[PDB]
Amino acid sequence: VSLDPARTDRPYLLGRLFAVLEKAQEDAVPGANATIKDRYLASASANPGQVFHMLLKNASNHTAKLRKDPERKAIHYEIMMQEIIDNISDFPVTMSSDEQGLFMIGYYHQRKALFTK
Amino acid sequence: VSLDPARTDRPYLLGRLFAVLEKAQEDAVPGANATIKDRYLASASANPGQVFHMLLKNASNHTAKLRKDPERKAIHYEIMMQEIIDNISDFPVTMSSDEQGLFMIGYYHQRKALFTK
Amino acid sequence: PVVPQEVSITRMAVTTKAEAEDNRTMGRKHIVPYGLYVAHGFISAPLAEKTGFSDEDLTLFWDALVNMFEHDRSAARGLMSSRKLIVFKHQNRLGNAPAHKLFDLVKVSRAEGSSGPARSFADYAVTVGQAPEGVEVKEML
RNA sequence: GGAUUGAAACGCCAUGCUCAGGCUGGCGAGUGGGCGCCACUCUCCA
Repeated sequence: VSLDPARTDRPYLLGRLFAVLEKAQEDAVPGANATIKDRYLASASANPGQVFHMLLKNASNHTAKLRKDPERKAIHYEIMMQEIIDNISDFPVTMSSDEQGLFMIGYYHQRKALFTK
Repeated sequence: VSLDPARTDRPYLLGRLFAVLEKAQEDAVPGANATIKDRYLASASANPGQVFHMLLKNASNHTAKLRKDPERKAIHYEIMMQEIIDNISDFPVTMSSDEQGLFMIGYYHQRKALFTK
Repeated sequence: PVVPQEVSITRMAVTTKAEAEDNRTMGRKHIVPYGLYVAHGFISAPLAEKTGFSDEDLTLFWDALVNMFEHDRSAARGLMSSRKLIVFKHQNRLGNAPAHKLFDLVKVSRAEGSSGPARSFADYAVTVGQAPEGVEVKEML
């Protein structure tokens, strides 16, 4: 039992997306006291459409920044975003509690994978 | 300890998760009134699918609280959380009276293991 | 299903001779964000004949049911109120239908705008069917 | 095709665990703390 690239359930996809935004941010800005996780974990799971919209602004800004320097990862992450955001039809305003459980699994699963290598 | 780290039985896993959560919380906040057990034991058993996702919020907050300090155990717990959850495909809705018993077992074995030096 | 919650409290002062010597004490509260409840009841005439329970008492009972909560406010109680009341009246001293059939005429379900967690009465829809010939349904109470 | 101190041999009919009772009254997570000091996109060809 591990990460399934084919689950195609919306709250699972949202969890994966969250996890990889965390990872990309990490590489963006070293040395931060607090991660986006610590800041937004709860909110994200309660109000998808609310926040998700917001975060992508900053992510855009960052990837804009990061092309100057020769270093890359971040093109793999931009592709990973672009896959998950194409599979997600739309952003729910809110999720049933039981669904907020499944969101945690997609996050953890995805994280572990990225934890490797 | 009698703990079997390769059982992979869902209720057993759940119980281990519970125990680890409890330990984390305990470490976070010395001098607390009571334990997680005391507050949420019943509910967890009753409805695993509704409570675990709330527990994991607080877990994060505790970890955050901890890690900033030289007592960076709390990184070690998070890795276990990763490992445990990894094996789980989804949360149950309901549990039989039988797996409830199993659930307990897992809890206890893990508890003793943590308390080992 | 319901999900109970718990919260924490400070305190100015100390009750007892706590000489150990800020926020001096903890405390707890237990709450329910939201929930909707149902109940059933019966009345029997043969037993009433044995005690004299009469009509005026029945009217007073209806009134008590309608206005029960209004005088109950307390710290812990929160906000509570009654919403609906339906009464079935058979046409003879012994009913004309089984009870379980009658209770089945009332049905409760989610409104169209389900939207995940329920937080108001508005989230629900209530409907009542039509009773057999021998039973009289009055719901406007 | 006389005879195992034997050959035959019911424990049986039937009986409410019952009437009823609030987990209640109420309590601040709060006083305040600089992300700072300084750094060339620069040296060629109608």
